[PDB]
Amino acid sequence: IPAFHPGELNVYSAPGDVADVSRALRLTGRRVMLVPTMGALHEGHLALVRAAKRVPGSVVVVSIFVNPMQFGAGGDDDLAQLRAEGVEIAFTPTTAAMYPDGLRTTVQPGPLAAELEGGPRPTHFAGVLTVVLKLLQIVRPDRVFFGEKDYQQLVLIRQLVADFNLDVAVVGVPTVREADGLAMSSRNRYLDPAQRAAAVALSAALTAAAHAATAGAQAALDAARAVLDAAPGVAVDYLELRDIGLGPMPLNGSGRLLVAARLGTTRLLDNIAIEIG
Amino acid sequence: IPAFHPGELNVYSAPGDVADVSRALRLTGRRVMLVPTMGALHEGHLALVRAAKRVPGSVVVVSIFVNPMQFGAGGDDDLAQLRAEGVEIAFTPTTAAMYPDGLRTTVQPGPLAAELEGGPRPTHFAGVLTVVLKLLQIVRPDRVFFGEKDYQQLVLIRQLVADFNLDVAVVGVPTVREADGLAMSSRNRYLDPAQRAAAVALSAALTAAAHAATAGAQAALDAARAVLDAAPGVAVDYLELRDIGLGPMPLNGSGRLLVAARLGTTRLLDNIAIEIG
Ligand SMILES: Nc1ncnc2c1ncn2[C@@H]1O[C@H](COP(=O)(O)O)[C@@H](O)[C@H]1O
Ligand SMILES: Nc1ncnc2c1ncn2[C@@H]1O[C@H](COP(=O)(O)O)[C@@H](O)[C@H]1O
Repeated sequence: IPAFHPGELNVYSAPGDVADVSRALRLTGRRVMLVPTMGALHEGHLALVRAAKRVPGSVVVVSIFVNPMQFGAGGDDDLAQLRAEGVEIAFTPTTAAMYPDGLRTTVQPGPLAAELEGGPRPTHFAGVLTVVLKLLQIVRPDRVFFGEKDYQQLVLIRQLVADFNLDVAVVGVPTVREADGLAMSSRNRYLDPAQRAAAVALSAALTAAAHAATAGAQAALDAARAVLDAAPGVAVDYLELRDIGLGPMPLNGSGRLLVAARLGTTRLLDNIAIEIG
Repeated sequence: IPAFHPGELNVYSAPGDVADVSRALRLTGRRVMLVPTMGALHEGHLALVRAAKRVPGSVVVVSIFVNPMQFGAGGDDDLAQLRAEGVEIAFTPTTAAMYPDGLRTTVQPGPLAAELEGGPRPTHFAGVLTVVLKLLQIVRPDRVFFGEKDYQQLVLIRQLVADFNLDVAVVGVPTVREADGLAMSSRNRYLDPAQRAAAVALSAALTAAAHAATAGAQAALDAARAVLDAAPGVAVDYLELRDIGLGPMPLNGSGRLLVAARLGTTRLLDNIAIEIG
């Protein structure tokens, strides 16, 4: 078994090393928490880590991995940040370690993967679910944390876990926002100051919608569309109101409003809870 | 937690019930063994059960489930037999319990699934791997047992376990045969006495090949083909020599010879280890 130093950051890149350390720790009664990321960490990621850390005695495992793009699809102080959060395990595998036999067996999501973010990127969620399934098997966490920021991803992870009978609790963590409401994202770094200012329209549109919703679903959608239309440098890709599981919105109930929009070349996403009437 | 009576047969049909009992038993140090079947049990299945039982203190879980056919694909004393073998858990889920949300997330095998048995049934191994992945997650066995009888299936399960980082040992169990060499199978029950007699040709052809192989790969294939051609009521679907992982056979080394053949309407399979020269 590789060395593990409790109460310090321990970095592993081989799946077998994390699997052995995780198994040994879980046997002592320390619950293991998994927080999957693509690195370039910010306060949105740190909220997931802090939620994992709230679990007494937990070993928090944060993975950093950028899954390769499949055919036809286009597209640092991380460890220091994790250490300062009291994360004990960082898992940083190479592509070759994750895929030693290439892309062979994979996960095929259900049809929700072709909707919304799957429209522009029809293979994206197959990659996500394949990687998350692997991380779950390597780490064997008690709980795994995903942000509401990627709501469709979170819903699909719930489907993965239900459909494959996975014995992990999926924990969704609320979106972390800047003071003006802009959802935090590493992509925000691509925005120039004017685009950053204009980008507040996404959260402004969704929050306006969530309040407009006392007057019903159409009022909510129309309020959001009006705010986005008022922002000249924001080009909307989609703005959709769905039920909480991303099926069709019901006449009366809880739903989710999702937007994707481009500021110049940068595509941003946001979503919010909606209660109808 | 559902009742569990040690040293007796316990039957569960709900995934959650087996998952809770398995988790509780594993915590006591009893290792859990999983033997997946489609019921209609015979001595070939019992060999898998006996191999599982050899593991001291093991709880043997035998699942009985017939996975539904996907679109475009065509096609009792089981519990008493398991009880007499000292099996403590039989898991007998309905289709609805296995697929409460229908066929949604599934496993997509690698390209070996389209070869050999996947030729006639291109969706068959996706169903197999999906079901086995679910059974593995429900039961969380230390080891899972598959017969060499279904060699391509066994190879694909090894791929599933490697590619998804599954923390289970896959145990292949040698094929159980009748006294004359016919590989045991529930399908043998479909054969009339004359067809049963003729069916010995499959094992005769493979065993002849395994001995002919001192003279090389072509000699081995030709010996097998000659035996099959000598049996007038046996129609060969395929006869292929491959490496042990079912890639192309190497010039010198270990391989596997696989045959599929029809006697009237009944399709039978057999395979054997081959050592080249
Ligand atoms: N602003 C945010 N608030 C909450 N979660 C976030 C935020 N940004 C990213 N995440 C979550 O962090 C995880 C890793 O994101 P990524 O590194 O973008 O794969 C995913 O579960 C995201 O949904
Ligand atoms: N004659 C046999 N010898 C060894 N294993 C067998 C035999 N017949 C069936 N099996 C194994 O029993 C398991 C269940 O088979 P089935 O019930 O046909 O799905 C599979 O792993 C088969 O490969």
